[PDB]
Amino acid sequence: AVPKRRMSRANTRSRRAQWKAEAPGLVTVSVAGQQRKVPRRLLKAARLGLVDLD
Amino acid sequence: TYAIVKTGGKQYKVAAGDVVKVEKLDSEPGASVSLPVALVVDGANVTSKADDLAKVAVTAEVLEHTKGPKIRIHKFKNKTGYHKRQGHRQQLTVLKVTGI
Amino acid sequence: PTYTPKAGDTTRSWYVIDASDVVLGRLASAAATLLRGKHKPTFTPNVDGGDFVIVINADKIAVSGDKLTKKFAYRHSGYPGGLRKRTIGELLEKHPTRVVENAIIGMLPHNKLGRQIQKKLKVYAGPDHPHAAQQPIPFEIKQVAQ
Amino acid sequence: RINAAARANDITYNRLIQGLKAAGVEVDRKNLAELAVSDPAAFTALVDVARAALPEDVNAPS
Amino acid sequence: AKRGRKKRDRKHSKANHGKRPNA
RNA sequence: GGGAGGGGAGUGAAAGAGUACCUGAAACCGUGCGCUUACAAUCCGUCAGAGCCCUCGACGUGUCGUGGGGUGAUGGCGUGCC
RNA sequence: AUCAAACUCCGUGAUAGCUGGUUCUCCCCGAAAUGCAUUUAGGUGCAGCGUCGCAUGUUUCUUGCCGGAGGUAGAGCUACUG
RNA sequence: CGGGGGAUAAGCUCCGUGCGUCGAGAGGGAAACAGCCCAGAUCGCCGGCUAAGGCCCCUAAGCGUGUGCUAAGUGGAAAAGG
RNA sequence: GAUUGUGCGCCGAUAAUGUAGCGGGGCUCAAGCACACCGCCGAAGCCGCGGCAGCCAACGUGUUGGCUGGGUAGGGGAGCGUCCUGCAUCCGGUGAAGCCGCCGAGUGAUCGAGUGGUGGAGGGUGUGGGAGUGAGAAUGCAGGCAUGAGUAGCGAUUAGGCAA
RNA sequence: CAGGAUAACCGCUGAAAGCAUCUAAGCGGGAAACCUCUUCCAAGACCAGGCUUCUCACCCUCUAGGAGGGAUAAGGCCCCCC
Ligand SMILES: [Mg+2]
Ligand SMILES: [Mg+2]
Ligand SMILES: [Mg+2]
Ligand SMILES: [Mg+2]
Ligand SMILES: [Mg+2]
Ligand SMILES: [Mg+2]
Ligand SMILES: [Mg+2]
Ligand SMILES: [Mg+2]
Ligand SMILES: [Mg+2]
Ligand SMILES: [Mg+2]
Ligand SMILES: [Mg+2]
Ligand SMILES: [Mg+2]
Ligand SMILES: [Mg+2]
Ligand SMILES: [Mg+2]
Ligand SMILES: [Mg+2]
Ligand SMILES: [Mg+2]
Ligand SMILES: [Mg+2]
Ligand SMILES: [Mg+2]
Ligand SMILES: [Mg+2]
Ligand SMILES: [Mg+2]
Ligand SMILES: [Mg+2]
Ligand SMILES: [Mg+2]
Ligand SMILES: [Mg+2]
Ligand SMILES: [Mg+2]
Ligand SMILES: [Mg+2]
Ligand SMILES: [Mg+2]
Ligand SMILES: [Mg+2]
Ligand SMILES: [Mg+2]
Ligand SMILES: [Mg+2]
Ligand SMILES: [Mg+2]
Ligand SMILES: [Mg+2]
Ligand SMILES: [Mg+2]
Ligand SMILES: [Mg+2]
Ligand SMILES: [Mg+2]
Ligand SMILES: [Mg+2]
Ligand SMILES: [Mg+2]
Ligand SMILES: [Mg+2]
Ligand SMILES: [Mg+2]
Ligand SMILES: [Mg+2]
Ligand SMILES: [Mg+2]
Ligand SMILES: [Mg+2]
Ligand SMILES: [Mg+2]
Ligand SMILES: [Mg+2]
Ligand SMILES: [Mg+2]
Ligand SMILES: [Mg+2]
Ligand SMILES: [Mg+2]
Ligand SMILES: [Mg+2]
Ligand SMILES: [Mg+2]
Ligand SMILES: [Mg+2]
Ligand SMILES: [Mg+2]
Ligand SMILES: [Mg+2]
Ligand SMILES: [Mg+2]
Ligand SMILES: [Mg+2]
Ligand SMILES: [Mg+2]
Ligand SMILES: [Mg+2]
Ligand SMILES: [Mg+2]
Ligand SMILES: [Mg+2]
Ligand SMILES: [Mg+2]
Ligand SMILES: [Mg+2]
Ligand SMILES: [Mg+2]
Ligand SMILES: [Mg+2]
Ligand SMILES: [Mg+2]
Ligand SMILES: [Mg+2]
Ligand SMILES: [Mg+2]
Ligand SMILES: [Mg+2]
Repeated sequence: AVPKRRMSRANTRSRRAQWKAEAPGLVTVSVAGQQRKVPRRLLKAARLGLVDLD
Repeated sequence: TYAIVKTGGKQYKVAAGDVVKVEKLDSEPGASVSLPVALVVDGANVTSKADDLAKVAVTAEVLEHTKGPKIRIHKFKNKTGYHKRQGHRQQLTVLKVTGI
Repeated sequence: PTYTPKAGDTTRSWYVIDASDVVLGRLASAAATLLRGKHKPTFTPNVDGGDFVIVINADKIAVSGDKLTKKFAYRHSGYPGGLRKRTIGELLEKHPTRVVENAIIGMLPHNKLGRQIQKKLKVYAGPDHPHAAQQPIPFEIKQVAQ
Repeated sequence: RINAAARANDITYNRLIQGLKAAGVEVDRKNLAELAVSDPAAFTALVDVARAALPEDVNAPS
Repeated sequence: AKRGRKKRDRKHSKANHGKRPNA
C-alpha cells in the first residue's frame, strides 16, 4: 500500500532520533615504550604485534 | 478610608491619592471636576443612606488624555466569499483623586 | 482588577464527617461542595481551593427504596463479552468504601483538575482513623432557612 | 463569590439582593465582591442592613 | 423501527412546544 | 596534509569580491543560548491565568508603575478553504 | 509498440445547449426558484421580484363606519336526482 | 393550516394561504441537531433591567413556601383487553 | 353490593458490539405529579457613557436635532499600491535602489523626510496623461526542495580459497 | 467435589377482610444459569503495597539560597566461552 498523509515534523524527528551508533570502550596498552589506546577485543593482538597501528 | 465614585455610567473603587483609568469626559487638563458618590467606607462605619451619599461629594484632578490599545476586527463566513475589515481605538482619560 | 490568588496565600484545613444514618445523596453533595471549596470566599475556578475531608463509618450508610437489589453498578474490562455486573448489596458486603468513593468521583468534574482533586479525599469503614494527630474539626450538614 | 460569602455569613444570595433593592443601595456586584474579599466587617454590616430592611414575611401575597 | 419511534417521541419535549423539523 | 581542501602572511576598498566569483528570500538542514513537557484523549486558537527569564523608569538589597517583551502550569469557549 | 479508416503541415486559436478557474480596499441599497411560451424540460424570450435617474408626488397601507354580489363549512329533505 | 395521488405509508409527490423560518441569519434555549421557541449583530466599556428555560453537584441561580396524590424507579417507550 | 364520573396507578412488554428508552452521579427525609404564592440566574434585546457613517429639518458658510447603519448574485459611489511619461521642484560616495529588525502611526487596501546591520548608483514629493497595474485553488507550467528512507534492491539457475 | 445467594416452582406462621390466602411484617427449600472454589498474568493498582539484608561517607565551584562538577562504597554494565 502507500501512506495517506505527510507526518508531523515533531513526529518525524522523534522517530529519527533513536537511529544512532554507539562508541566502544578502550584500554591502555604499552608497546615499544609508549602507551596507546586499543579496544580490549585486540589485547593479545596488540601484545604480540600482529596488528598494525598508524 | 475609601469611597466609591460613579462615572460614565460605571463605578470604580478608589482611595486617597490613587489614579484610575476613566472614560473620557469633557474637561480641560489641569482643572478639577466634581463627581457623584455611591458608597463611603470609613473605619468601622459605613454610610449607605441615599441622602448622605448625595450630600457627600468627590473631587479629583485630571492629569492627561490617553488612547487605549488597538484592536482589529474581521468578519468571516464559510463558503460565502464575505471578507470584512475594520479597525478601531478607544479614547481614555487619566485623573488623580484629590479629596473626599 | 478583580482579586486573584497569589503563590502562597492558599490555606487548607482538616474536616471530618460522620456517616451514621445519613442519606447518600446529601452526604455526596456536602462532600463535593467541601472539596471544591465553594463555601470559601476565595473561589477561583482555575486553581483548586479545596479542603481536606474525612468520612467514617461507611458501612452504616442508609439508602431508601428497594435500591438494595434493583440498582446495579456496571463496569467492563475491555475484551469481548466481558460485561459482568454486581449488586449494591454485595458491593457493600465486600468493599464498604467502594460505593462512596465511586459516588464522590462521579460527583466531581472529570477533567484533570478533578482528577487531581480526588486525591483530597480519604474514606474509611470503621469508626476510627490514624489521622487523629492533625486535629480534624467535626462538621455537620445544615440548611440555611430563607 | 458573592453567593459563597453570603452563605458563609448565613444568608441567601437572593434574599441579600432583595434586601439591597429594598434599601435602595445601588452598589454593584463587583463592589460587593471586592469588599467581601477585603472587608468582612463591612460585608457583615451590609448584610445586617439588608436583613433589617427585608419585609416581614417573604411568603405574603403582597 | 426503534430508530423511527425515538425521534418522533423525542419531539414531545415541552422545550420545543411539540413542533420540530422533520417530524 | 595524497590530493581535494584549509590556516597565517601579503594584493587590493573591501577576499561579508577568491574564476563554484554583484546585490543573496522561502520552502530546507543547523550549532549555541532562555522557557516548558513522561497520568495524557488537542481542526492545535482565543479570554483569563501562577511561576521563571529579559528589559525601561521611580524608589534600594527587591518593590511598584497611566510599563513593556518571551515562555507558558491550570479553567471557560470552540465541526478547515474554494 | 496505437487501426471499424496510419502518421506529419496546413484550413486551425476546427466547434460545444457541457465540467472547470477569474486575484487590491471601503460606503450605501438590495433580490427570485413564480406565470406564459418554446425540435422544450439541467437551455432560452417575455412578465413579477432590485438598483440609479427623471416627472405627478400620499394617489400606498391599518383601523372605525357605510353600500355591494357570491354558494363553500354547516345543515336538510313529502323541496328536485339518486 | 384546507385539499388530491397513496393502504387515510413514508424524511413521498402535486396544490392554495399580504403565512413563519432556512436558503441569503450570529446569540440564548432543547447534549450534540440549518427549516421548532425568544430574539434582528455601526463599534468600544472588568456597568444596570428582562423574554424563552432554569435554580441537589456537575452548571448561575430555591436539598423555596402552603395545601393534596405516588409504591410503581410509574417519574425516565405504545394499543384491544383484564 | 352495584352499576356512575373522575386523578393517579399494575399486567399485557420481545433482536442482535458493552447498562444504553431521565445526560451522569444519583432522588421517594422527592431533587416525581396537581393547585396557589414569593424570590432569584439567564443574550449581541433595552437602558447607561463614549467613537464613526447615511438620509432629512433648522438655522449656518457646520453646530444642534429626528430616523436608519447584515448580507450571496447584483447596482451605485468613494479609495490604497506599482510602472512609464509632460510640467515645477528637492535628495544623493558626508551613501541613492532591495533585504532583515526595533520603535511607532491611519476606520482599509497600509504608512514612517524615525531610527539600526548589508550593500554600492540613481531616487521622492505636487498636479496632469497611458497601463501587459494587484493570486490560493483550473488533476496549470519553468526552476528548487520535503516524507516512504537511510527501508527495498545492488539485474540468476557455478563457488572460491591461500602465500607473496 | 463442596459452599454462598438466585429465576421457573413448592412451602411454614399470618390481618387487612371474624373465614381463607406461600405476604403487605417475617422465616424456608429449589439448576451445566451468578459469586468463591481450578490454572495462568498481575503493585506504570499514581492510595505507585508488604517482610527482610547490605553502605549509610570524600572533595571542589558559583556565592552561601540552592544548585552544578569531580573522586568513592553496595550494585550494575561493557568485552570473553557457551
Ligand atoms: Mg405528519
Ligand atoms: Mg586592500
Ligand atoms: Mg553559483
Ligand atoms: Mg553572490
Ligand atoms: Mg507534566
Ligand atoms: Mg471528552
Ligand atoms: Mg476551545
Ligand atoms: Mg467540546
Ligand atoms: Mg475511412
Ligand atoms: Mg505517423
Ligand atoms: Mg479559417
Ligand atoms: Mg493555425
Ligand atoms: Mg484547437
Ligand atoms: Mg464556443
Ligand atoms: Mg464542475
Ligand atoms: Mg435593507
Ligand atoms: Mg406552474
Ligand atoms: Mg391621503
Ligand atoms: Mg347576500
Ligand atoms: Mg359536509
Ligand atoms: Mg327520493
Ligand atoms: Mg395538511
Ligand atoms: Mg393527505
Ligand atoms: Mg422530491
Ligand atoms: Mg410546492
Ligand atoms: Mg432571514
Ligand atoms: Mg443560526
Ligand atoms: Mg446553538
Ligand atoms: Mg443592530
Ligand atoms: Mg433581575
Ligand atoms: Mg417566564
Ligand atoms: Mg453555583
Ligand atoms: Mg426540594
Ligand atoms: Mg397540600
Ligand atoms: Mg418512562
Ligand atoms: Mg396503554
Ligand atoms: Mg376491561
Ligand atoms: Mg369513578
Ligand atoms: Mg413492569
Ligand atoms: Mg437524569
Ligand atoms: Mg440594539
Ligand atoms: Mg449622519
Ligand atoms: Mg452594510
Ligand atoms: Mg458572490
Ligand atoms: Mg455583490
Ligand atoms: Mg510608492
Ligand atoms: Mg523606475
Ligand atoms: Mg542634486
Ligand atoms: Mg558612496
Ligand atoms: Mg554604511
Ligand atoms: Mg556597495
Ligand atoms: Mg502631472
Ligand atoms: Mg492617474
Ligand atoms: Mg481607452
Ligand atoms: Mg495585462
Ligand atoms: Mg504563488
Ligand atoms: Mg512541477
Ligand atoms: Mg516519500
Ligand atoms: Mg526494508
Ligand atoms: Mg534485502
Ligand atoms: Mg544485473
Ligand atoms: Mg387468607
Ligand atoms: Mg392460606
Ligand atoms: Mg510503588
Ligand atoms: Mg559494580
